[PDB]
Amino acid sequence: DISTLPRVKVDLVKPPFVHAHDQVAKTGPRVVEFTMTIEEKKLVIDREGTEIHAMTFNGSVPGPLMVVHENDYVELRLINPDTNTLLHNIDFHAATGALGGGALTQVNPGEETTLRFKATKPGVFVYHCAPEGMVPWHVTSGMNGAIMVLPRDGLKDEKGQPLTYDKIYYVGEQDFYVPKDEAGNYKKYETPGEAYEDAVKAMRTLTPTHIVFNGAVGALTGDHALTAAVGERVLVVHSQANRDTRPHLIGGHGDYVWATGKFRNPPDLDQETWLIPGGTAGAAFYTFRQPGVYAYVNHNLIEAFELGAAGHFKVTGEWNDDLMTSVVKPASM
Amino acid sequence: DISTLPRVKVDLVKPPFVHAHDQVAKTGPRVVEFTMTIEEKKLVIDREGTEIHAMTFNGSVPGPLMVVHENDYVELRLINPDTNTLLHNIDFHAATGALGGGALTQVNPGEETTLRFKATKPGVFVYHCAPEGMVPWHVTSGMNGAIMVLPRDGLKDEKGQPLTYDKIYYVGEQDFYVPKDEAGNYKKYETPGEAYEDAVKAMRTLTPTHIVFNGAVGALTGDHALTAAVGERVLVVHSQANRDTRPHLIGGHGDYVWATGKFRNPPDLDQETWLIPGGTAGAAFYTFRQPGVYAYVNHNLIEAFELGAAGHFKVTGEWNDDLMTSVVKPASM
Amino acid sequence: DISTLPRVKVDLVKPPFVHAHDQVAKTGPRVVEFTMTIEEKKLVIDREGTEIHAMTFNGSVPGPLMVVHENDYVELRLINPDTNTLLHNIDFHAATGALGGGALTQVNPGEETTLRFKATKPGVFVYHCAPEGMVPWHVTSGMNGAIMVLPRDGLKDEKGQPLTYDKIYYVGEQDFYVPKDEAGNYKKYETPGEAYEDAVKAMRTLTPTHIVFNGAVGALTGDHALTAAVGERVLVVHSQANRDTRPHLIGGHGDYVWATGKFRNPPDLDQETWLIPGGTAGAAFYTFRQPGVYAYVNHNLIEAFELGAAGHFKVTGEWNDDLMTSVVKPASM
Ligand SMILES: O=N[O-]
Ligand SMILES: O=N[O-]
Ligand SMILES: O=N[O-]
Ligand SMILES: [Cu+2]
Ligand SMILES: [Cu+2]
Ligand SMILES: [Cu+2]
Ligand SMILES: [Cu+2]
Ligand SMILES: [Cu+2]
Ligand SMILES: [Cu+2]
Repeated sequence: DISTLPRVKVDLVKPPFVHAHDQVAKTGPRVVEFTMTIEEKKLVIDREGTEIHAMTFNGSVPGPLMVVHENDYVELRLINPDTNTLLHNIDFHAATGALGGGALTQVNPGEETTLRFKATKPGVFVYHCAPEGMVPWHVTSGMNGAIMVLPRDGLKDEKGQPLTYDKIYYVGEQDFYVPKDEAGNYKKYETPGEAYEDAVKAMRTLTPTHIVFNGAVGALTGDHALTAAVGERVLVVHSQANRDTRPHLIGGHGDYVWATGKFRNPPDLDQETWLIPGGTAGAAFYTFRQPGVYAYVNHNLIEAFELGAAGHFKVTGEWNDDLMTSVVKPASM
Repeated sequence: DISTLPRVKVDLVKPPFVHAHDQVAKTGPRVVEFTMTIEEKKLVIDREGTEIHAMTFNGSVPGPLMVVHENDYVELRLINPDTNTLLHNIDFHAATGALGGGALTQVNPGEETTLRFKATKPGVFVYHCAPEGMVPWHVTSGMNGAIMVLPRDGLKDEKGQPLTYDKIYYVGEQDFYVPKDEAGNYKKYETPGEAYEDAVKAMRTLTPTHIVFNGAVGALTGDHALTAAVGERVLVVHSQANRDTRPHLIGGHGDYVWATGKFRNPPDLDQETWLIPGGTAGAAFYTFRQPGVYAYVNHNLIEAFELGAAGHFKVTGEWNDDLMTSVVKPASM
Repeated sequence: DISTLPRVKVDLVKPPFVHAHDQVAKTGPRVVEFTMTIEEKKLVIDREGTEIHAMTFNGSVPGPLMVVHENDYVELRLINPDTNTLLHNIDFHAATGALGGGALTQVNPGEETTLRFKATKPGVFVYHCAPEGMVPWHVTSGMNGAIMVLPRDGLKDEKGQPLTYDKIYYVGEQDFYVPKDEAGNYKKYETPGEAYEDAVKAMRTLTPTHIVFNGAVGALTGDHALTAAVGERVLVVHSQANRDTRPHLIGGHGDYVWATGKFRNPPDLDQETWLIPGGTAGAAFYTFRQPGVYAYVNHNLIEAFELGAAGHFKVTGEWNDDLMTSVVKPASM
């Protein structure tokens, strides 16, 4: 009986950060309430100042990561303010029935709705907008995120021993298809409704103009690099709602990887690079052994270094020469 | 001694349906005879009335699914009527030797041949035409199907307990590369021999013009949606002879997935989306928990909703509110 | 203490061959010294005589395969002669820290350097050049190879029983992006520095002009096909530094496949085709059961047969009719 369950309200954080949660559940099954407000906005996505009309959950690309446990109930209230122009909805890959909630959540601007579903399967999953006849348009404009459904006893390794992470980050990778003039210059629009027909043409090439982490080229660099220390255990959640990607930590590994993101499966060990199919969320666990700068990339290196799919980790701590050392520094021969 | 074995003749059905078979073998090893007749024909592949010259096994795209057990012998008689214009053959990914049968099955129009091979490895596999110097041309014109080699004791889960399916469907996904005029209009040809040189140019872009299930855009919709009921266990066999795909059931999951299609491996559990490499057949097992319409798609959503890679399931039965419910229907805010 | 360890010098061979090594280590942990000399050169990559400026490790595409055991130390001396024009470096996916060695190995022409790292994780891994701001350029010009880190007790099957291979081959697959004139003709340059800006434009289409094994179209054919005999156990190491590939042996299988190349994981069994993500090395083990010609391909068949990703195996020995036979040879109907 659902009225007898505990309720908890969770206030969501902006990616790549993740809202507070427990790995091992310290309570029984709850009804966990979240609220998201849809926000259509102008977004500057590269260093040349290219501008798209983004469709966002809670004003970010990607949408924020929601974290529950297995057999909790998720109760999302979804708000479309009348300052938006389009009909929107939500489809949870984590849910069972009604096109993932899509059929039940259709909100015109100035409407709201509340959905409940039981999270019956543990793993990281994609959520995304999916209105009838305009699904790729909304998803490739940034209207996607993820949800993590932890097992009630947390994560385990390929042996079934606990794996406890010290930090967790969420990396949403997004393929944009910006329309181009005859000479290849990026076009600009005043309304998202304006862009539509050119967007369909652009998408149909299957060749994105940009692929970025956290909504912009260099969004996870320098000032905004991800931080860790040597000896910390980090979980990186990574989603792609529409296209395949192949993550890789430069100077590191995926010690434990769930490449298709479902925790009832044993992880893959010692991965250099892993494939996350389009429409999936995955997770990699790593213990940092060395300090310094790392690059985290999609390892189609054209997609990384030309199109924008690259971020940084800056890691404090002691250097270990047994692992690696320069015997002879670069010198005249 | 092969003359002492039982023979059985099987008459094949048109996809997405599958010919009658036993999951658990009720006989010892058999020689199972099938016949296929090749058919070059005109095919209308989208709602605008675009026409290709298809090269088919038994008049369908995809070719029909053949079902045997491990260590049965497959004896295929292959017929190329003199109403066709090209040389054809067959390559079974399930077989060992002679380029999968390709080297032994080269038939000019008005020829026939019979091949036998032992099915030594259990799984779903691709078969396809592969004549010398024209292989992608024949495969991307629709000349591919699959064969399922069941273990003699049927399917098992990640624990080795029986998995029994109630229904089974075969979804062949096909990338077409239709040649285009200077303005991007789809060209038309009278003979397949006419199309050849433009086809090579089209294929070389690596960008398909269409990606469809069962030979046409919307072939598995409305009138022709796949059916099931709540509580039935359904096996979906899905092949792609030439290009990667990433299936996903909208509103559902792959409870048990063999993404690369080989049953001696344990399945992957609780998959939202899975990757089937080009040149492979895979299989997903699902128990429907809710009634209603589901969409089954390639989850590059551009490929699904713009290019044609989408089908429907319509599922009869009782709704379960514990799994999902609308708390507040979309309403004025 | 590292000064007390044995040293061994290994002289590397040109792919697809692999330098002598032991599967089971007959010594304790060693410091294994290799030397590579970088070589920028002109390369003819197809039968039309298209010419690129290749950037190579030791004069080949791919670079040679290095073979060590787990917890050996790799000590590479890297030489950039002053007959080259670019700055280069090396990034080992097998190593931990300093962007895989990249940060420590930056050598201008006429410089050298020596790197040591401990190989702490068993598997096949990619190595490649990765200088700041020009990474895809160097990698797609051919500046990549692989290293195999065997477990000290060699390979095991999904049960943990020994797997011993009789032969081993290394197949490096390379995507080239040759720049094209307005009419689609392949341009030619005198210096690699000349090509740069057109290369960036070419790469950004994400559509390679060629995809080849061992540096050229038909490099592993006829004269240069890979050899084996019926009953031999062959290990095929296959890498792609930048783009996904889907290997497949025509007429055969991957009896045991590590598709992401890491040996602490159990292999996948009976694979028809497997996915190697871009930025990864994988390995397939097969026992040949039949003699004759086999084709080994990327099973996007356009990529194989139009763009160059196809090689041959020619296999001596006795034919087994129980596995496959022609009952009726192609004949008039
Ligand atoms: O080794 N990273 O490109
Ligand atoms: O959740 N399906 O696109
Ligand atoms: O069956 N090989 O294309
Ligand atoms: Cu939307
Ligand atoms: Cu989806
Ligand atoms: Cu054919
Ligand atoms: Cu094939
Ligand atoms: Cu270089
Ligand atoms: Cu790399």
